[PDB]
Amino acid sequence: SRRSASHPTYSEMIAAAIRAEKSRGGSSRQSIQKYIKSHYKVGHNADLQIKLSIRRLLAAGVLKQTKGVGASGSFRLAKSDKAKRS
Amino acid sequence: KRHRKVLRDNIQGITKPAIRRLARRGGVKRISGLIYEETRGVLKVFLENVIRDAVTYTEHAKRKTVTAMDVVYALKRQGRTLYGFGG
Amino acid sequence: KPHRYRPGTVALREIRRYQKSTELLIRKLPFQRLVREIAQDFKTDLRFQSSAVMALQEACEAYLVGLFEDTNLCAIHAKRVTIMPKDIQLARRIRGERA
Amino acid sequence: PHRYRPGTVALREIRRYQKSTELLIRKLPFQRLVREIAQDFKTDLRFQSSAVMALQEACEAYLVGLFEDTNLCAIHAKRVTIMPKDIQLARRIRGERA
Amino acid sequence: ELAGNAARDNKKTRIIPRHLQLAIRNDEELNKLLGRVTIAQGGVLPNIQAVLLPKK
Amino acid sequence: ELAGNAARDNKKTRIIPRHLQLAIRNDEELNKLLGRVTIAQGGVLPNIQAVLLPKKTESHH
DNA sequence: GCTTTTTTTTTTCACAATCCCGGTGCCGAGGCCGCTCAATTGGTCGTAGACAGCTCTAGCACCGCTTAAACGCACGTACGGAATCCGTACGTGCGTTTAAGCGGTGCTAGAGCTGTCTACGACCAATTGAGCGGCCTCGGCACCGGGATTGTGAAAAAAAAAAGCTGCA
DNA sequence: GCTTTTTTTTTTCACAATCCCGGTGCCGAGGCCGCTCAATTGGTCGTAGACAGCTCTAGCACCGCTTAAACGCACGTACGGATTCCGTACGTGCGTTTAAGCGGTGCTAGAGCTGTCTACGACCAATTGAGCGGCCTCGGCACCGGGATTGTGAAAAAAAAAAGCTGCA
Ligand SMILES: [Ca+2]
Ligand SMILES: [Ca+2]
Ligand SMILES: [Ca+2]
Ligand SMILES: [Ca+2]
Ligand SMILES: [Ca+2]
Ligand SMILES: [Ca+2]
Ligand SMILES: [Ca+2]
Ligand SMILES: [Ca+2]
Ligand SMILES: [Ca+2]
Ligand SMILES: [Ca+2]
Ligand SMILES: [K+]
Repeated sequence: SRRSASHPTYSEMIAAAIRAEKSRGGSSRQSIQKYIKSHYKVGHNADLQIKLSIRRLLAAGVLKQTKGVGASGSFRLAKSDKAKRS
Repeated sequence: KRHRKVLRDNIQGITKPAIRRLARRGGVKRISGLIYEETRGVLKVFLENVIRDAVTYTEHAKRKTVTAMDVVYALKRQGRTLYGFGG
Repeated sequence: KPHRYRPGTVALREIRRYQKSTELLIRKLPFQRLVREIAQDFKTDLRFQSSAVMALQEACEAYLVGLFEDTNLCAIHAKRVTIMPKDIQLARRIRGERA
Repeated sequence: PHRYRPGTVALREIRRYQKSTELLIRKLPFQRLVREIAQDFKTDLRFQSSAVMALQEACEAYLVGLFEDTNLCAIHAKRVTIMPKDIQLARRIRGERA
Repeated sequence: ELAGNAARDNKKTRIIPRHLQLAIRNDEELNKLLGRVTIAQGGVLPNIQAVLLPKK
Repeated sequence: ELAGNAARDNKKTRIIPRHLQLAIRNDEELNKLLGRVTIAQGGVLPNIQAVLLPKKTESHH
């Protein structure tokens, strides 16, 4: 068993997910969920925790939603141009 | 006297809770509101076909009364053979 | 605080209640009238043996209970739990009762 | 270069085979099957050729009709593809199956 | 034979239609023989599709 | 009568099983009388459920 | 590697329904009677069908060409199906209203039986014409090829929206 | 706004596949022909059932009493179904392989026909015992109340699965 998940914060983990795919349509909720398991340590409540933060990031204005409604769609970061990751 | 038979629209006497019970025996758990009328029409078509044949059996026998055998022979013809009322 | 059963639980209870039993589930006199109504349309001033009316009711309820079983399979086939008239219409079309 | 979209040649075939009346199973294989199935009832049996045709006519009619009923079950589940559960539900409802 | 056993399981001395119906509808062959036959006052076998049951 | 008409529409002198089938299956009533009956060599009536067609209309000469 | 949240259990408690017992009382299973009509016994009489013997149809086994159809494989598009999300349909439970069911009584149509009598249907032998199997001819229809119409899919233009982002009020 | 980036829509293209139309091959529909059988005619004989007349079942109407069920509405949960996204199961198409199909020949099992003979089933009449309706009783079972048992559901408390945040490989 993995005993914890030694990771970053989720607002950063989803923001890190979109930056590693320069797609103009935007990263979907399933594409982000496929990232967070495969390239970081994460929980078993994770997929539900991915869906919950994208409701907090939509309501805050941090993450913009391209096509769709709620946490069933595809999103991207408010500004595409960033300093060093992409 | 002779007491006329008043066509009262009795198909509506086949109540919603009755239709719901039949479906419970049939193992149905949840029921669209559209069901209860669909059923009544399904039931009516059933009753007409059985009763037409039955009454045909009655007429041929030169009787004024539909017997339980008329009904049984009718259901046999319609491929819905019934045990417990003769024959 | 007053006790309430979740939706489905009293329905499941009814299923069990009625599958255990054999009483006719349509109320007798309403049925009996309907039969006579329908019977007028083919012949006027007909009497019935009560066993003839019971034989019809036995036959109807059996057919409908049967049709509900097939209707429930069609509903479940489409990933549902709620029977709807297209279920009934499909059952009867595959049954060859209908065009 | 040229290629039709999936479903287009399928529709074309539907039109083709509903227009015609020829048997669609190949005759000799069909015959071999009949003979084989027959062996589990009585050894060294012979068959009038018309009796085999009569069984093929029947089979093919049975199946074509079953596929019609199968399609409706597929479509009822909001599908375009027939699958074994569609054949099973049809057969269940026809009275063939338990 | 089969109707009687059902009357016994029901703690009843006398066979009644339901016992005949249980006998017939639980026996594979008798059911086929009588697959298009309605037994008055028989009811149905208890059957509730799995999908319709609680998840617990 | 009906099958003869079917053969005539086909520009055919002779009635064949398909002419009998087409007659029977497009007559609501003959179809019911003969609905658990198989006509050797008749085939089936043209029929494609609508959800299986494509939807786009742009037409013929 | 540390609080501080979740989520994931297990628990405890109240509640409603269903199960199971004995008590009770009513009525139909069950069995007995007495008579009837349907099975039985013993007899004749005719023919249905088993049986043997023969004819010859058609079922089978084989063969070797010629190809149409089956097969296997490469490739990607469109489908099936998982998952979210949102609005309300339908289940649950309650108070009020309705009429089914019940037990009874009175009246009478008409189901169902009996006896009579004769029209009609079986059964027959003599009569004969419609429909049978067999066989020949020719016309319809199936093939085939090679020309015209019909839809489909790609690519492009255009239109038209929509998307991303801001000016300016 | 303008421009970027989709999205949609027609146009326009080229282009396969189907349909259509004109000539060639051969098999089976259609009719003619002998001729046997099965339909017809005209007769006799026996009972099936139409009919009338009578019995008395049971189907129909009506009542008013209780209370079980049906009805209508308040309330919210969990269901259906729209939308949206992803992975690969399928459909298309090509080239290679396979064995169906066809036409012909050769052999004989066994389908089916005929004639003969008698074992068997129809028919009858007389005899008598099984199974009928009617009737009577007494124990199974339907219905009841009360208490035990079971399952469901809400809220609480404990266990273990994760959150971001702490310095840092
Ligand atoms: Ca009682
Ligand atoms: Ca007793
Ligand atoms: Ca899939
Ligand atoms: Ca879909
Ligand atoms: Ca009379
Ligand atoms: Ca007469
Ligand atoms: Ca001929
Ligand atoms: Ca005559
Ligand atoms: Ca008589
Ligand atoms: Ca008795
Ligand atoms: K043969």
